[PDB]
Amino acid sequence: MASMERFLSVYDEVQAFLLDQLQSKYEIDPNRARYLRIMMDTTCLGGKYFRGMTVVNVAEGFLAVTQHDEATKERILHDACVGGWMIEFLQAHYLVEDDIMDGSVMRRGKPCWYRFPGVTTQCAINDGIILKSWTQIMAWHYFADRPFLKDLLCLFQKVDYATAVGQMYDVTSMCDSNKLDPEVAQPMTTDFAEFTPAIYKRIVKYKTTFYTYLLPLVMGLLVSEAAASVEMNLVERVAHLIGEYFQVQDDVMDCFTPPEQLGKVGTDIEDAKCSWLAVTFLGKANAAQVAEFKANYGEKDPAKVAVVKRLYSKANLQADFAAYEAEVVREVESLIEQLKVKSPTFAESVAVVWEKTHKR
Amino acid sequence: MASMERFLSVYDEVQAFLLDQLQSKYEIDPNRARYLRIMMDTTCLGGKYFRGMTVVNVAEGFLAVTQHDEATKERILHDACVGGWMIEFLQAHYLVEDDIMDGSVMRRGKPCWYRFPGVTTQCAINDGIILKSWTQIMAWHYFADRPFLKDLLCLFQKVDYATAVGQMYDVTSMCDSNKLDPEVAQPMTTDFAEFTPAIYKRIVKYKTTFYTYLLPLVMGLLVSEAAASVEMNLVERVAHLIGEYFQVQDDVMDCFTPPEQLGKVGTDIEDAKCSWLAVTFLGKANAAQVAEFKANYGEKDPAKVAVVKRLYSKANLQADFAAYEAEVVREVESLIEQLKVKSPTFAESVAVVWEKTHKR
Ligand SMILES: COCC(=O)NCc1nc2ccccc2[nH]1
Ligand SMILES: COCC(=O)NCc1nc2ccccc2[nH]1
Ligand SMILES: COCC(=O)NCc1nc2ccccc2[nH]1
Ligand SMILES: COCC(=O)NCc1nc2ccccc2[nH]1
Ligand SMILES: COCC(=O)NCc1nc2ccccc2[nH]1
Ligand SMILES: COCC(=O)NCc1nc2ccccc2[nH]1
Ligand SMILES: [Zn+2]
Ligand SMILES: [Zn+2]
Ligand SMILES: [Zn+2]
Ligand SMILES: [Zn+2]
Ligand SMILES: [Zn+2]
Ligand SMILES: [Zn+2]
Repeated sequence: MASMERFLSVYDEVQAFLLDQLQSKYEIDPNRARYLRIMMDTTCLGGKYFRGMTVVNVAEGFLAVTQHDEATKERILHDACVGGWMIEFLQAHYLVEDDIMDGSVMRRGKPCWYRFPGVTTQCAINDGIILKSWTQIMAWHYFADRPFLKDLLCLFQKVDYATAVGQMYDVTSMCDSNKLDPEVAQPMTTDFAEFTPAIYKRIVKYKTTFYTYLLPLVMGLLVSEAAASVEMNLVERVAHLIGEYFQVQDDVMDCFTPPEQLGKVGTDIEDAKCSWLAVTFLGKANAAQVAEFKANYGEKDPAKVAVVKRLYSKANLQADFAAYEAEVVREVESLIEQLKVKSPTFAESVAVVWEKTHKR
Repeated sequence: MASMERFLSVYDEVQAFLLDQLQSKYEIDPNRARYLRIMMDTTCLGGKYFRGMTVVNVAEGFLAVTQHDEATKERILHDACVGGWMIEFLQAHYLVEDDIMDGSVMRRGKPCWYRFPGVTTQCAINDGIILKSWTQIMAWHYFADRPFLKDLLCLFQKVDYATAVGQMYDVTSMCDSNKLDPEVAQPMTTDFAEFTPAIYKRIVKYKTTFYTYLLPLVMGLLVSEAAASVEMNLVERVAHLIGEYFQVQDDVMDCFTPPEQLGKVGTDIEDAKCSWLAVTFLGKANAAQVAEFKANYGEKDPAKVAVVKRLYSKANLQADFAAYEAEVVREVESLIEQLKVKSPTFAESVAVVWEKTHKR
C-alpha cells in the first residue's frame, strides 16, 4: 500500500463513519447527508494533501526503525491517516471561512464553496463550523482509548487557536495598530510603518506555520509515541523557518504567477496585504519609490496595481528572494543537523518536508 | 457571595487570563488585545447568563448535601463558573456567526457585532471562531488535572457539533429536502409538507436544546462529580421538553412581542422560518387559509407579513399555546418526579430551570 493510497482510503472510511453516525445518532435525513458529503468532498479534497501526508510520512519513518506486531504497524498508520485528515479538515474549515471573510472568488481553479448556487454564505459559514467539528468527532472516535489522546487534543486546540489569532493578524495587517477600535471604521495605513520583517514574521507564523508545519510533524510524533526522539524547541524552530519560506513563495506567486497556474486571480496588492514583496520593497526603496508605492497600493484600480508590480519588478526583488532562499537553505540544514542528534529518522522526515517545500 | 456575583467575578478573572496569555504566549500587542477585550465583552455580556448560572445552581445544590473542605467547595464553585462561561462563550460564538449568516440587525437592543464600524464581516467571522477557541483554552487551563476533564471535553464537543447540525436544520427548514443540492439555488417550499411537529422538534432539539438545557445541567453534574446521582436518559428527556418549550415561547414572541421589548424587529415570517406558529396554523387551517398563508409567507412585503399575522391571530393559536403549555407542565412535573428517585437535589435544580423558563 503506497502511503497516498492508504491516506485516500481512510478518507472514504472516515467520511462513511461521520455520515453513518449523523444518520444513526443525530437524526439526519438522506438529502442533508448527501449535501454534507458533497460539502466534505468539495472542501477537503483536490489539494496536495501535503499536511496530512506529512503525518503519514513521519509515522512511516518511525515504523522502519521500531519493532511492532503487524497489527500495530497497521494501527499506527491508520492513526497517522486519521490525524492527517484531522489537519486537512482543519485546513478546510479555515479555507471556507477565509474565502468568505475575504470575498474570494476561486480556490484551486474552482468557485469558493460559499459561491456555489445551492450553498450561499448563510450555509457556508455553518458548513465551515461543521468541518472543524468533524476533526473533533474523528479524534474522539478513532483515538478514544489512545494514550496520546490528551496531548493530541491539547496541541490541536492550541494550533487552532494560534491559527485564528494569525487570521486576526493577517486581516488587520494594513491597519494602524493604534487606530484599531470596533467603534470606528478602519482606515488603511498611510505610513506603512508596520510593514516590517518582524511584523510579517508574526503574521505568517500564526496564520500558516503552526497548522501547516508544526502540527503535521508533531501529530506524526504523537501517533508514533515518539515525542522523546526530539527536542520540541528545535521542531518549533525548523517549522517556523520552513513555514515562513512557504509563505514567502506564496506571496511572490500571488503577484507573479499567471492566474491559470495559480488557480486564482491574485489580489494581495489591491487587498493591501503585508506581503513579503511589499515589506522587502519598503526595505530597499528610495524616497520617491516609497511615495509612489503609497499612492498606488491597496486600490482596486488595475492601473494602480500595475504601478505597484512595476515598482517591484524594477526593485530587483529576485535578488532579495535568492538571498533569502540561500539563508533559509542554510539554517534549515543546520537545524536538520541538530535534529539528527536525537533522531535520524525524524531529521530525515524534516528533510523531505523541506525538499517538497523548496521545490514545489 | 451571591452566585451571580461569583459568576461575574470569574468572567473578569477568565478574561484577564486569556488576554494575559495572548500577550505572554501568542505575541499579541496591546491594541489587538484591547480589540479582543471589547469583542469579548460585547459578545459575551449583557444577557441573563441563564446557561452559565444553571451550571452554578446545579453545583450549589450538590454542595448543600455533600461533605467537602472549604477549599473544595470553592474549587467546585470556581469550576462551575468556568464551565458556565465555557457555555456562554459557546453561545457567543453561535450568536456572532448566526447574526452574520442571517443578516441580522440587532441583538439585545444593540447592533450585531459584525455591523460595528471597526469590525465588519471579515473580522467578525474570525472573532466568532476565537470565541469558541477560548472555550477550549479555558477548559485546558482551569481543568488540566481534573478527573472530569475527558468527559467534559467529549460532551462539550458533541453538544457543539449537534448545535451546528441544528443550525443546518434551521437554515434549510424552508427548503424541500429532496431539492437540496449545492449546485442549484434553493427555492422556498411551495407545499410546506415539511412544516410538521416532528420536523420542528428536530430543529429545535439540535439548534437550541442541547446547548441551552442539556449542557448546563450535565456540566453542573460533571464539575460536582455527581453524574451517578442521575439517570442520564431522563436528564435528556427533560431537557428536550423544556428546551422545546423555550423555543416555542421565542417563536411566539418573534411574531407578537413589540420590537422595543424583544430587543429586535422579528423577521421569522419574511424568513419563512419553520416556527411553532406556522406549524400549528398549518395543523388547523382550512384549505382557503392554507392557500392564503402560502401566497403570503416568506416575503419581505410588509402587507404580506401583515396577512400572515392576521391568519395567525384569527386561527386562535393562543388556545393551541395554552394546551401545549398545559401538556408540557404536565410532562416536566412527571420527569421531575422520576428525577427525585436518584436525586432530590438535582430534581430541585431542574425545577428551578423550569420555573425560570415557564415564567420569563
Ligand atoms: C438518535 O439519538 C437522538 C438522541 O437524542 N441521542 C442521544 C444524544 N444526542 C446527543 C447529542 C449531543 C450530546 C449528547 C447527546 N445524546
Ligand atoms: C449523539 O450522541 C452523542 C452521545 O454522546 N450520546 C451518549 C451520551 N449522552 C450523554 C449525555 C450526558 C453525558 C454523557 C453522554 N453521552
Ligand atoms: C448575503 O450575501 C453575502 C454576499 O453577497 N457575499 C459576497 C458574495 N459574492 C458572491 C459571488 C457569487 C456567489 C455568491 C457570492 N456572495
Ligand atoms: C511567545 O511564544 C512564542 C512561541 O512560539 N511559543 C511557543 C508555542 N506557541 C504555540 C502555539 C501553538 C502550539 C504550540 C505552540 N508553542
Ligand atoms: C502558546 O504555547 C502553546 C504551548 O502549548 N506551548 C508549549 C508546547 N509547545 C508544544 C509543541 C509540541 C507539543 C507540545 C507542546 N507544548
Ligand atoms: C462584505 O460585506 C458583507 C455585507 O455587506 N453583509 C451585510 C451587512 N449589512 C450591514 C449593515 C450595517 C453594517 C455592516 C453590514 N454588513
Ligand atoms: Zn484571508
Ligand atoms: Zn511550543
Ligand atoms: Zn497568498
Ligand atoms: Zn439563524
Ligand atoms: Zn446522550
Ligand atoms: Zn426566534
